[PDB]
Amino acid sequence: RGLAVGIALVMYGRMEEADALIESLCRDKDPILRRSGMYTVAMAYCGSGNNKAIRRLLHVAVSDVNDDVRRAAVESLGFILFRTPEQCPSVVSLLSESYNPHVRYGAAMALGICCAGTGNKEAINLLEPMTNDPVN
Amino acid sequence: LEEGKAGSGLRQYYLSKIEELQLIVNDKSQNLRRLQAQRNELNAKVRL
Amino acid sequence: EFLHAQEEVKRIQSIPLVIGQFLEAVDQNTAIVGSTTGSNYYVRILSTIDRELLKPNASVALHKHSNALV
Amino acid sequence: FQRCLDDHKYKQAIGIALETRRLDVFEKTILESNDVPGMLAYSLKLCMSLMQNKQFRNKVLRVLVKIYMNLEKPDFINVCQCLIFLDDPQAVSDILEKLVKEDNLLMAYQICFDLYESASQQFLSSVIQNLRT
Repeated sequence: RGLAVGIALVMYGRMEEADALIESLCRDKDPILRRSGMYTVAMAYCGSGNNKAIRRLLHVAVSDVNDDVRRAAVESLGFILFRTPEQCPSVVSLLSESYNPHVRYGAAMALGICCAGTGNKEAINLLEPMTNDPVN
Repeated sequence: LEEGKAGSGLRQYYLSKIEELQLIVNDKSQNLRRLQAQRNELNAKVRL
Repeated sequence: EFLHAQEEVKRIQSIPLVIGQFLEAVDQNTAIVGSTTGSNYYVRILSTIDRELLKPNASVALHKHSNALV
Repeated sequence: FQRCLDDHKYKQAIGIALETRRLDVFEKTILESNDVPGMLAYSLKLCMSLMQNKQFRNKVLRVLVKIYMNLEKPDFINVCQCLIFLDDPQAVSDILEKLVKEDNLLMAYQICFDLYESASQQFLSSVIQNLRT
């Protein structure tokens, strides 16, 4: 877990230059190392509206079998979309009503990082039943 | 026609271009909200 | 996961059920049933059974441990 | 494009000029006659906001700084809006040494603050090495 964030943070804003490592970390059978590849595709594509990012980053958010990697998928949403905060309420609102809490957790902190310090009030409109959840 | 020749030559290129680009976005939002509620039904099943 | 849910709901009933008799219905999906072991109980009931077969009285099927209407 | 020159409105001209990846047509629309020389301020935000690629982005960003150097006053915005993306250390150090050289320590004093707030580590470490040269 210490080397999870570390190899994600050794590359930062390379925007195409990570994709051999991006693909290699996602394929492996280590769940932490798949999780670390999701942080890596966040930190290499910060503030870019790449369709190739948001496709590949969210395909594993639905499909993957460990739940910790499902969080760090949907936690990486705000790191690539923080520059345009109009899109993050529209894309996380339906993931905030999933069946498992791990998707619903990283849905909430995706709102916290995409809309950083604005008076968005649409993210606040989403967080009202989120703070009234059964799961702690 | 200072602008009348400019309206039909270099703006009508844009006005014709942004027309169908509006029509697809007008189309997909209809198609998207259909996909939203169909996911809303099945998720309301499974959580129950 | 929707097919996993219907399977697990389905295979909660094919089991050596115990038989008690229905006694009273509180509300939606919860009721009072008394077993034929004695020792009257109070358990949840399903969503499968149409509720018009529980008039005051019916012999009913019950899980061993969870003891719910089956 | 000659009809876009005959338009007298040149934002219509600058649209196609960035579509077909041609850049002398880009340079001529800002080094045109006196029709709002702050078209570069439109073009900077146009390259800031909605440029996806980075391969020709710096090229359009550095054909901007050719006209900023050819503008009357160099200092103000062009360095910390363009060159920090273009990460040229010694280009900053030399032209700021130029700004000290005409005894202008008031706006060089400004641009160093704006450089430290915006730009990153190892770009400031690289330029301060070329400071003391």
